[PDB]
Amino acid sequence: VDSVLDVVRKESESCDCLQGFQLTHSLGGGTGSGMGTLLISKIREEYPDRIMNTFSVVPSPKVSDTVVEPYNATLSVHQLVENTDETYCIDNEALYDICFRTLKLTTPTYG
Amino acid sequence: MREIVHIQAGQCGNQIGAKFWEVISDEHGIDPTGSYHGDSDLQLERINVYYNEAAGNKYVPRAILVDLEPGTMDSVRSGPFGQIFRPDNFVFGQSGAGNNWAKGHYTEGAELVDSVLDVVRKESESCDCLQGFQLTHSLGGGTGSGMGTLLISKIREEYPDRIMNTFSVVPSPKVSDTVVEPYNATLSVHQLVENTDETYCIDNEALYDICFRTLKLTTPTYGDLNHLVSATMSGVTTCLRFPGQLNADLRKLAVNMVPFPRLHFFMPGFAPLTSRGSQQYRALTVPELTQQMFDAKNMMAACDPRHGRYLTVAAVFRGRMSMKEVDEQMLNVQNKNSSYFVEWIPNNVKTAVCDIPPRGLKMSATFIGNSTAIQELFKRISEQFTAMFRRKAFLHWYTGEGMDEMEFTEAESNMNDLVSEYQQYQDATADEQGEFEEEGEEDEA
Amino acid sequence: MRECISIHVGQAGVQIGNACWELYCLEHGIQPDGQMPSDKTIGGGDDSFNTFFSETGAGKHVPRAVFVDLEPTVIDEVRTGTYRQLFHPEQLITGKEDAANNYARGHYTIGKEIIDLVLDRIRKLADQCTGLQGFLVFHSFGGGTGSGFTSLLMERLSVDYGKKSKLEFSIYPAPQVSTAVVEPYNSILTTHTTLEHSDCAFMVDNEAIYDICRRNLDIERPTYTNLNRLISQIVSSITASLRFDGALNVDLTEFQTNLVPYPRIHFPLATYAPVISAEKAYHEQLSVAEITNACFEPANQMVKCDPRHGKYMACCLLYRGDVVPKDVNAAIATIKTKRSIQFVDWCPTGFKVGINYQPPTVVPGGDLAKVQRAVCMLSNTTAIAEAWARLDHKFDLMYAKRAFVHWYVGEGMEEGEFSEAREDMAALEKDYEEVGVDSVEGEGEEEGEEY
Ligand SMILES: Nc1nc2c(ncn2[C@@H]2O[C@H](COP(=O)(O)OP(=O)(O)OP(=O)(O)O)[C@@H](O)[C@H]2O)c(=O)[nH]1
Ligand SMILES: Nc1nc2c(ncn2[C@@H]2O[C@H](COP(=O)(O)OP(=O)(O)O)[C@@H](O)[C@H]2O)c(=O)[nH]1
Ligand SMILES: Nc1nc2c(ncn2[C@@H]2O[C@H](COP(=O)(O)OP(=O)(O)O)[C@@H](O)[C@H]2O)c(=O)[nH]1
Ligand SMILES: [Mg+2]
Repeated sequence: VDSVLDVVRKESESCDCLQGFQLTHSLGGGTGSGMGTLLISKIREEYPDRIMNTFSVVPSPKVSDTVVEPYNATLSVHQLVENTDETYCIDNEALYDICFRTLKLTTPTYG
Repeated sequence: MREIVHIQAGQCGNQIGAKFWEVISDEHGIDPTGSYHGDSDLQLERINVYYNEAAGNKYVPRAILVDLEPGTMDSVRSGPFGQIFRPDNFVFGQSGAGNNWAKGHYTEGAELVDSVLDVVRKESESCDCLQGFQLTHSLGGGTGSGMGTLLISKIREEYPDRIMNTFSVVPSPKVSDTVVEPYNATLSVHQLVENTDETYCIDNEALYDICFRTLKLTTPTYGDLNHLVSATMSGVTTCLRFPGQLNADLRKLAVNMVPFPRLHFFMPGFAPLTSRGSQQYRALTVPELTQQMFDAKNMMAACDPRHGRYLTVAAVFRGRMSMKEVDEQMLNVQNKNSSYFVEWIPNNVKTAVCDIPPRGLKMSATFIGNSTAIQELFKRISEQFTAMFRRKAFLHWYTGEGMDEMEFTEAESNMNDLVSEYQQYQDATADEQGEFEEEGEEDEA
Repeated sequence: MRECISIHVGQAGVQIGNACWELYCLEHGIQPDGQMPSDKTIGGGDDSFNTFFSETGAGKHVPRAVFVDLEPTVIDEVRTGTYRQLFHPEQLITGKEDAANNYARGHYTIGKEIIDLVLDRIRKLADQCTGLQGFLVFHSFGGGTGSGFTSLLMERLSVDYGKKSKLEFSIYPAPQVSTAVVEPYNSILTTHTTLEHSDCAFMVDNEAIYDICRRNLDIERPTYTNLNRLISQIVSSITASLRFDGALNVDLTEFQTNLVPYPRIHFPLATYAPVISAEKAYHEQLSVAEITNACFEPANQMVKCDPRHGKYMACCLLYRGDVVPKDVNAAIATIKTKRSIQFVDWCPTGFKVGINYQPPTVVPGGDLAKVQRAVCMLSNTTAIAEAWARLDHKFDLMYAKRAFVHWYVGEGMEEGEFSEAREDMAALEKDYEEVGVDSVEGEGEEEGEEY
C-alpha cells in the first residue's frame, strides 16, 4: 500500500483542483474489501477535506459467491462508515434480475 | 535394480530349481546357451533381478546349488539348461545325509556350509541392491532340510533384515516317501521359525490330485509338478520383475501376509488349471480365476481350508485386468465365504496385478493363503513324532549324530506350542479379557 | 508469478501423476517432449502457464513436477515411458527399497534416508518460483510410501515454507473394496502426523470412481488408466484459474479460506460433472442447472458416503467453459431452496463460486465426451464421520489383538504412536460431532417451574 499511496500522490500533484476519490471494489472480495479498506482509512488521514466515494459490490440476499462474505463485509463496513463520504450499494442479485426482466436477456453475463 | 538370491538344496530343492530356472529363463528371453534371444526390451530391463550380466550378451543365474550327494548335480549339468550354471556355483559333498536330518545339520552338511557361504558372499557383495534370499527344499528330506536350515540360519546371521522365503515340500499324508519325515519336518521347523519370514507348504498329493482333476492327466511326473509349482515362485516375483497396476516387492506381500511373528506358514494356489481337451471351453475371466483359486480343492497343500479360517490371503494377478473386477471378485468371495475368515482381521486380502502374463497365454493368478487349517499338518506331524519318540524309534540314528534328547524334546515342545497357538487364533472372537463381577452396597456407614 | 509444485508420493501418487501430466501438457499444446509446437512470442508472451512449467532453451518446457517411490519399477516407467523427454531427470527420484505397504519404513528408516535429497531438489524448484503459492502432494492414505513419506515431507515443508499453501490430494478409504490388509493402519498413522499440516486436503475414493465409470461413463472395464484419466479433470478444474483467464477465478488460497470453518475440518470430498457415455452425451441437455443437479446427487459423489447421512457446512462449486453468472446463480438458488439438501443449522453462508472461460478438454485414446462446460465440486459435511466410524471399527479389532504391529516396530516405530493416532481419531470423531449439532443455547440441570 505505500507504493500505491506514492502513485495516488503522483496523480494528486497532476490535479490542479483535486476533487477526490472514486473506488470500484467488492465487499465480498478479499483485496477489494481488506486492502481497499486499508487504502480508504489511509487516504483520509492524508486527504482530509476531499470527498472519498465508493461503488461496492455488496452481498446479495438469496445466494453467495464467497463463504467469508459476512466477515469481509462487516470488517469492511467498520472502516467505510467513518472514512468515506458516499457508499453506492451495488448488488448482483438485482443486476441479474434487471438483465433478465427489464432487458429480456435470457443469459446475463458479467459483460 | 533390486536383486534376489536363490538356494537349490537337496534332491528335491534342486529338481524343482532345474524346472523353475527353465520357466524363468524363458520368461526373460534367455536361451539355454546362457544368452538372450528374447522377445521384449522389458525382459532385459529386469534380467538383473535373477541373473548376473556376464560379458558379451552372457547371463548366469544367481543360483547356488547345495547337496552332500553329487547325483542330481550330475543331472543338472547333463540336463536342460545345464550349461548356464557357473561351475563355482555348484557346492557339494560326496557322502550324503542318507535321509538323516541330523547328519545334514550336525555332521556332514555342517562340514560344508562355510565353503558354501563363500559362494553366497561372492554373490551378495556384487548385488548392492540385495533385497532377499530364497530356498527350495524338502521338509522331510535329510539335505534340503538338514543342511538348508543351518545355511538359512547362517544366511540370517550375515543378512539380518533381508527377506527369507522358503518353498517346502511337506511330508506325505497317508503314506511316507521317507520314514523319518515326522522327525525331519519337526527338527527343521525349530530352525526355520526363528530365521524365515515366509514359508510355503506344498503338498505333493495335492499336486497329484490337481493333475488328475483340473489338468486331467493320469500320469503326472516331476516335470508336470515342477512346472505346476513354478507358477507360484514365478507368480510371487512377477510384480517385482515386470510393471503392473499394483507392483509388489517381496516384503510388500510378507508384511500383509503375516500378522504375528511365527504365523507365516502358507497354503499356495494357482489359476487357471484346465485339461488340454477343455481349455477350449472354460472362460478366461477374473471370476473364474478367483473362484478357481479359492476352491477348497484347488489348494496345493495338505489341508481343506473349510476346516479353518483365513487370517490373511494375498492374490497376485498377471495379464491385463479391469481393476474394478479384481476388487469386485475379492469383495464377492469374501461376502460369499465370510465364515472362513478371521473376523477380527476384517478385509483379509492383498492384491498385486502385474501386466505381463505367463508365456503364450492370456492370463493367470497366484494365491498365497494363511488359513489356520495348516494346523492339521502340524498336528499330524506332532502326533506321528510322538509315536516314534516315546519308543526311541529311529532315534539311535540321530542321537548317533550327537543330538541330545533335549534337542528332539525342545523341537517337539516347540512344534506343540505352534500348534497350541494355532488353536488360539482359530475361530476366535474379538474378546477383551474380562471376568465376572458383582454389585456392592449403597448403605454407607 | 503464481507458481505451484506437485509431489507424486508412492505408487498411487505416481500412477496418478502420469495421468495428470498428460493433460497439463495437452491443454496448452505442449508435446510429450516438452515442446511448444508453435509460439507467437518466442521468449515471452502467453505462456500463461509458467505457473505449471519453467521454460528453457528455445522455448522448451520443463514441468514443475516431482516423482518418488522407493521402487524403480514405477519411476522407470516415467523415465522410459511415452513422456520420458518432458520431465527433468533429477525429478524422477527413487530409493533403494520400496516400503512394503508400511508406515515406519517411510517415516523412520528408508524414507528418512531420501527425504533430504528430495527436500533439496524441492528447494531448487522453489527458489525458481518468483511467486511460490505452495505445494500439493498426491497420495493414498492406504499406501506404504503414501502413508510413510507424505507424513515426513509435510513435517519438513510446513516449517521450511510455513505460510505457503500446504495441500494434499488423497485416495481415501473405500467402504467395501480393499487392496491391502494393512490400509487402516497406514491411514490413521498419517492423519495423526499430517492433519496438523495441510490447510486443505482433497478427497476421492476408487469405489465411487469405479461406480462413475460403470454407471455414468458406461465403461465395462475400468483399468486404473481409465480411473486416473478421470481424476486429471478434477485438478484441471481446480487449477484453471491459474492457467487461463475468465470472469471469477479462484487461487489455491481461497479454497482454504472458504472450505474450512475449523483447522481440523479441512477434508472436503470431491465430485466432478458432467460424466456421460458416448451414447448419453447426444440425448442429454447438459445445461448448468442439470450439471449442478447431478453434482449433488448421492450416487455421483467421488467419496462413497451418501452426503444425506451428513449435513453440509461449506462447499466450493467452480464452473468452467460455457457458463454464465446468472445461470449459475440460478442453480445455486435452486439447491439452496431445496433445504432438504441438508445444511447445518448455524450456516450463514456456505458457498464458493467461480467462472473460468476455458472449457473442458479430454485426452486422446477414448470414446469420450467433448462437453462445452463443466463443474468441479468439493463438499464439506459430517458424512465423512460415517467413514471415520469405519476406521474406528477396522482399527480396534486388529490393534487390540495387536495384529501386525511388529512390522512397524522393527522399522523404527513406537507402540504409543498407533495408540496416539487412534486417540486422535477418538478426537476427530467428536471434532465432527461438535459441528453436526444445531446452534441452540443452554447448560446444566433443572426440574422445576419459573412461571
Ligand atoms: N486411484 C488409484 N489408487 C491406486 C493406484 N495404485 C494403487 N492405488 C491405491 O493406493 C494404495 C497402494 O499403494 P502402495 O502399493 O501402498 O504404494 P506405495 O505407497 O509406494 O507403498 P510401497 O510401494 O510399499 O512403497 C492402495 O490404498 C490402493 O488402493 C492408482 O493408480 N490409482
Ligand atoms: N459485479 C461484478 N462482480 C464481480 C465480477 N467479478 C468478480 N465479481 C465478484 O467479486 C467477488 C470476487 O472477489 P475477488 O475480486 O475475486 O477478490 P479480491 O481479488 O481479493 O478483491 C465475488 O463477489 C464476485 O461475484 C464482475 O466483473 N462484476
Ligand atoms: N514335488 C517334487 N517332489 C520331489 C521331487 N523329487 C523329490 N521330491 C520329494 O522330496 C522328498 C524327498 O526329499 P529329498 O529332497 O530327497 O531329501 P534330501 O535330498 O535329503 O533333502 C519326497 O517327498 C519326494 O517325493 C521333485 O522334483 N518334485
Ligand atoms: Mg512404493
